[PDB]
Amino acid sequence: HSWRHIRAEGLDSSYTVLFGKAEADEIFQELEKEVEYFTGALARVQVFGKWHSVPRKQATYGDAGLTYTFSGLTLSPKPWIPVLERIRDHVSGVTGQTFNFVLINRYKDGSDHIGEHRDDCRELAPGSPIASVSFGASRDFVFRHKDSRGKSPSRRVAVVRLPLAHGSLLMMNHPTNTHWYHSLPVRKKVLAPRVNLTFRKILL
DNA sequence: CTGTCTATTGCG
DNA sequence: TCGCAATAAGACA
Repeated sequence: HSWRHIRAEGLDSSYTVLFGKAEADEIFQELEKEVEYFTGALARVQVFGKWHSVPRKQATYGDAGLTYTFSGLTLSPKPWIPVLERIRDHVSGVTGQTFNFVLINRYKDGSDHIGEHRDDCRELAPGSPIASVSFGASRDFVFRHKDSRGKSPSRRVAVVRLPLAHGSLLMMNHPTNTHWYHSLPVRKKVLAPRVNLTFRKILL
């Protein structure tokens, strides 16, 4: 519980390394063995009026009844499995927060990526934190303020950039997700896979 | 009626 | 290799 605090205007997150190399390797191995990713029609989204396969693999796990929707795609959560419960329980232990849902994004290499968005779901519990736990290759994670994007922005607030390491936890606390977009940009020189888990408190 | 704010490619 | 600008339109609300 030594945390790096990430502060900017309307930005309140914190970052720590939860697990040492050997433990994070074991957890990564088990994630690779056990996680089942969506394919085909459940891996296409619509943005700007055009449909695309997502440039990564995704999976959702959580309590019965929950659903998760973004960009024209609805995902239903698979029942919890031991490796995800273990990570969930550790994260809750260390933060005092609870979660009933996890979105998993796997980036096979640096060309897999995710575009800019806020985690402002309707189904998301108002004011609840999001716990982002990473395994595998380090990848750069980028926060941009809502008012600073476009050719002429309302304001020019500085972008915030963090490398997210193997075994790390990034807590995204209110009001981070009302004011800041985030993304995981392409990093061509990264050749190895990364699995990210974002634990959330969803409304049934 | 008003009026929307979102994955890839094409530059530089 | 990288980050930014440009990118439908109609079914909502």
